[PDB]
Parts: sequence; structure tokens; C-alpha cells
Amino acid sequence: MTEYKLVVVGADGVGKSALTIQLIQNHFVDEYDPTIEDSYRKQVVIDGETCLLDILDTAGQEEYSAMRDQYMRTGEGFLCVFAINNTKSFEDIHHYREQIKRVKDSEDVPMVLVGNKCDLPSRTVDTKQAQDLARSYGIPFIETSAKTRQGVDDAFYTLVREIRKHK
Ligand SMILES: Nc1nc2c(ncn2[C@@H]2O[C@H](COP(=O)(O)OP(=O)(O)CP(=O)(O)O)[C@@H](O)[C@H]2O)c(=O)[nH]1
Ligand SMILES: [Mg+2]
Repeated sequence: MTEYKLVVVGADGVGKSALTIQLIQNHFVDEYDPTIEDSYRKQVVIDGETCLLDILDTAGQEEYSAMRDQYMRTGEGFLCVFAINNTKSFEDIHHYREQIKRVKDSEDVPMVLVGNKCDLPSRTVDTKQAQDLARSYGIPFIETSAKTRQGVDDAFYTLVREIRKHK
């Protein structure tokens, strides 16, 4: 059975854990419990292929920035999450992508840009600006909501397809 090592990254508060818990448990976490590092191994069917998703839910707190090198070396694809109502989280995406490229020593790393919290009306990052950033990276861009489940399945499955298509 093929395994896909997925890593969810992004600034503190963007909804990394809420996206992961919505994907696996089908419910929305309203609480904010900062993550250190959690892992989930889930069997799923994607495009008729039974596979194992090994998902790492990482810390956004800049205090745990030393743990990044290890998960960037082992991770096969990265879900780079920003929140559409947090401009700092959108600007921080560049730092996550640069560090991934440096650790992998490659500009072609499976990655998906995710604009989370699309259910909120307090938007500060234009969809067009995020689309333009993802185009400049050569990667897919998907808007998601861990509350409504909009784009959640699409974001994770698109990342698996990027790992499967880089292969
Ligand atoms: N409205 C809305 N709120 C969300 C969404 N995703 C997460 N949140 C909220 O944002 C807060 C932080 O979510 P959380 O999943 O812990 O974010 P995180 O990126 O994992 C935080 P850390 O980096 O410290 O692990 C929570 O209150 C959660 O309910 C979303 O899509 N929509
Ligand atoms: Mg978290």
C-alpha cells in the first residue's frame, strides 16, 4: 500500500489543526489549542487507489522553528496554510516555501497553497493576490474552511496528486 507523507505548515492560528481534524473527524474545533506536533495515519481511496496518508500537523508558534528541518526532510508534500483574514500568515508562506526548497535542495517540491477561514467575512488577502502568488510558485491554490468543510477534501487530495504526479 502506497504511503503519502503530508505535512501541514503555516503561521500560528491559521487553522492547521482545524483543517486536519475536519478532514479526519468531520467536525469543527472552535477551541484554539496550540500544537507542538501531532501525527495521523489514515487509509483513504483517492482516484480509485487505496493509500495511506501519514499526516503531520505542525507547530505554527515560531518557538518550535527548530523542529522544522526534520519534518521538511521526511515530508513528501506540504500543505502551506495561511488564513484569508491574517496578512502576516500570507507573507509567512514565503518563509515556509524557502525553507522547504533549501532542505529538499529543489524548487519542484509537491506543495499546495491553502487560504483557510474562507467562511469569514473579514478578509484581508484578496483571492486574486493569493492566486498570483501560487502561480509564481507553480503550485495549486485552494480556498478552504475548516468550519464548513469547503475545499478541505480538495486541498488534501490535490496534494496527494502532486506527490503522485511529481513521482
Ligand atoms: N471561522 C473559522 N475559524 C477557524 C477555521 N480554522 C480554524 N479556525 C479557528 O482558528 C483558531 C485556531 O485554529 P487552529 O486549528 O488551532 O490553528 P493552528 O494553525 O493549528 C494553531 P497552532 O499553529 O498553534 O497549532 C481556532 O479558534 C479555530 O476554531 C476556519 O476555517 N474558519
Ligand atoms: Mg495546531
